[PDB]
Amino acid sequence: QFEERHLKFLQQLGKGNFGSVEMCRYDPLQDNTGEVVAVKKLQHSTEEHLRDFEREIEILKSLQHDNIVKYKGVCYSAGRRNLKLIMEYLPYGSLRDYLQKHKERIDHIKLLQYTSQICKGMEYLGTKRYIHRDLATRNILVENENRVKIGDFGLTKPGESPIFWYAPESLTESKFSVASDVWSFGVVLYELFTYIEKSKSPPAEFMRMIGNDKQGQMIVFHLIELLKNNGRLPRPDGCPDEIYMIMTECWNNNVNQRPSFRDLALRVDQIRDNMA
Ligand SMILES: CCN1CCN(Cc2cc(NC(=O)c3ccc(C)c(-c4ccc5nc(NC(=O)C6CC6)cn5n4)c3)cc(C(F)(F)F)c2)CC1
Repeated sequence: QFEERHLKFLQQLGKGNFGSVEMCRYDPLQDNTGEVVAVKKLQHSTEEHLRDFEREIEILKSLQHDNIVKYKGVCYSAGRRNLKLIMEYLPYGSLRDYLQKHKERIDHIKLLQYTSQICKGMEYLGTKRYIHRDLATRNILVENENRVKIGDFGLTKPGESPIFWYAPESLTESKFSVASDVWSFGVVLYELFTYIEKSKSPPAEFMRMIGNDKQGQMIVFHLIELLKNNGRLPRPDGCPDEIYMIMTECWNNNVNQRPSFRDLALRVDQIRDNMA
């Protein structure tokens, strides 16, 4: 399906300790044309890393939805002793970067369109019995101004910490579930309505609440205590009360009282209609 001979480098994208992503062109006709694809390869093919990568490939093979990253195939390099994953290329990259770079193209109607699409992708993942764990705007990708897709870059395996998206029972008991994905979705909705403004990100806000001085595990201890006793990210400037209410309801310490993704999609779509 994808012969290393015809996979031509175009551009270096992300890199981390676990994997790296490149833009490539697949040119089987050798005519300097072909489809542009995004290619992931492993930095170090240990037994565990290759097992993880193979599981990533099997997960992606099973997922087909308009708001989930689109799998294309695999390609073997180094005389078939290395493995690379081929995906559909999305020009605008992460939603976190798109929001910072293209504020001129974004208003509240647009934010709610993206919110709806994220909810629908999460509904789909639940039907596959898949728990995402890593929902955050850094892991949502932008195809164009009208279409976002959930992914999970996973190139590395306080400002950089994923803990600021995690539900309290994930922090205290390592319990990840659909309901903790709903908690993290609430943080995504917060991120959207901050426009990724500097100083207002979840890590920056939580660190201001706990004390910017704190380091190491002390951050975790204070974050758990804060969340367990109703400490929450504040309402973003300009964000409607009804949208903050959705965030608040996702951030319920009572796991079973969080809304479902089907509930959230219906609510967001009904609101979107009314502002449109
Ligand atoms: C604990 C670690 N676990 C391992 C297993 N994992 C499972 C998982 C793995 C993913 N893998 C991706 O999402 C992925 C993988 C590889 C690539 C190349 C891409 C990708 C695709 C399109 C694309 N367009 C661009 N454009 C740009 O960079 C523009 C210049 C800015 C970059 N890319 N990069 C996405 C998605 C899901 C999910 F969410 F779908 F269920 C789940 C989870 C973690």
